[PDB]
Formats: sequence, structure tokens, C-alpha cells
Amino acid sequence: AQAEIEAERKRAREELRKQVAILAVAGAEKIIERSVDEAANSDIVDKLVAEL
Amino acid sequence: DLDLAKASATDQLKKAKAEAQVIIEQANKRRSQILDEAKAEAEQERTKIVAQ
Repeated sequence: AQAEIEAERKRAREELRKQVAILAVAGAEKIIERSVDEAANSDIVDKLVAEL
Repeated sequence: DLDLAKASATDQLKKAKAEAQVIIEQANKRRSQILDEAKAEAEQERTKIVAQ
């Protein structure tokens, strides 16, 4: 039984990591779209065309 | 009288062996019941620690 317990712990830890992981990107996308602007957009295009 | 003694003598020797076989039969069957009970309880012990 003592190894089944450990397998359950690993599985629960993984599901928690998965949830936090996808909420991180959802939040980052909302922050981005609420905070992108022309001054930064022009700087991004400038960066990538400087190494295009 | 020799042969009449031999009658009961072979009776007792064969009957001793026969009952000595039935006792060992009971031995094995009781072993099996003992072991199955021990195992069926150990499984619920495992399940207790698992649920904890």
C-alpha cells in the first residue's frame, strides 16, 4: 500500500501544477492585451527587424 | 486364534493410517482457511492506511 500512497501524492501535485500553469498564461495574455500600446509595439517590431 | 487376532490387528493398523490421513486433510484445509482469513484482513489494513 505504501507505494500507492506515493503515486497518489505525485498525481495530485501534478494536477495542481497543471492548473496554476494554465492560469499563468491566461493571466499573462489578459495583462498583455490590457497593457500593449504603440510605444511598445513599435519597439517590438524594431527589435525583430533589427535581427530579421 | 492366530487368524482371529490378525483380523483385529490389520483392522487397527489400517484404520490408524486412515484416520491419520483424515487428520492431515483437516490440517491442510484449516491451513487454507487460516491463510485466506489472514490475507482478507491484511487487505483491509492496507485500505485503512490508504484512506488515511
